[PDB]
Amino acid sequence: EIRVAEVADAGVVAKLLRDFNTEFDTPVPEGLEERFAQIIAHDDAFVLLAGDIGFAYVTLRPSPYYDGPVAMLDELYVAPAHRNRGVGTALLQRVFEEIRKHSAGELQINVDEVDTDARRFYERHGLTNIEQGSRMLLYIREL
Amino acid sequence: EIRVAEVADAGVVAKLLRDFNTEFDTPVPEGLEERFAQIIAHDDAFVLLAGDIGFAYVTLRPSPYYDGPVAMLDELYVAPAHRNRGVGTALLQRVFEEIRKHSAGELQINVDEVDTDARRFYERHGLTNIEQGSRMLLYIREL
Repeated sequence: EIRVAEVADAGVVAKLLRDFNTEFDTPVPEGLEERFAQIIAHDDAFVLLAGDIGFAYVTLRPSPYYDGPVAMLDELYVAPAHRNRGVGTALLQRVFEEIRKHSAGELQINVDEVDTDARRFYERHGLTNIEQGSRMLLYIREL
Repeated sequence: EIRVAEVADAGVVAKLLRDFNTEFDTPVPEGLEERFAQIIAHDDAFVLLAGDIGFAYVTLRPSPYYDGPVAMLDELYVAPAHRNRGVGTALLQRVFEEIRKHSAGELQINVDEVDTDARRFYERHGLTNIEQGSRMLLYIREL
């Protein structure tokens, strides 16, 4: 079942993030558990856990467009063996429920263009890459 | 010169965001000044002002990958008469300087695909849309 992670869940959340990066051949940094523990306790953010087979990491940040925050689904992951079983749907449905408690004006997610499975999942559940008749692109600089 | 906005600057910031949305036929919510006043008062966001003809709005949110926050350039705007004069470059350089004071691990910007001029501006100043050989997309749902 889906539940809101507590500080003591930081080890499981960090373990899942490590599998996410390992699956996609991405090096992971040290101290994931200690940082998740501090984030879950203090920051304007939360983690949802689907047992220990999936998680969603959501951050909340201010916007002049709404009284509430803008939510960002920074990480959404379901373990490969438990995919295509409604877990991702349940996690995302709970994300919308939780951010609605904060009166979040909008949910945002960054997605790779080549991840067609994830894009179709998000489009099937009400998210769009289109604003004002244009695709939206994410630009970054790692520092 | 370019300065960090204070709460007393919320009026000029809200006026510039209004002009930004007005120029691009984007709806403007009520209460921009009062929301900017509250947002500027707090520590997870800031506004850089280039006199009264340009601004940058940056939010900071936690990440498990860095001790510092992930920075997001949510708005970057220069008044039409003052464009192409290096004001945007100076604002973006100040953005990098300010977020470095927060030990920000990454800067993120959402850019419309059609805005080829802004895309070239960001690309000339160290921002990339490519990750592991794939373009990066933003998906949203307004709520």
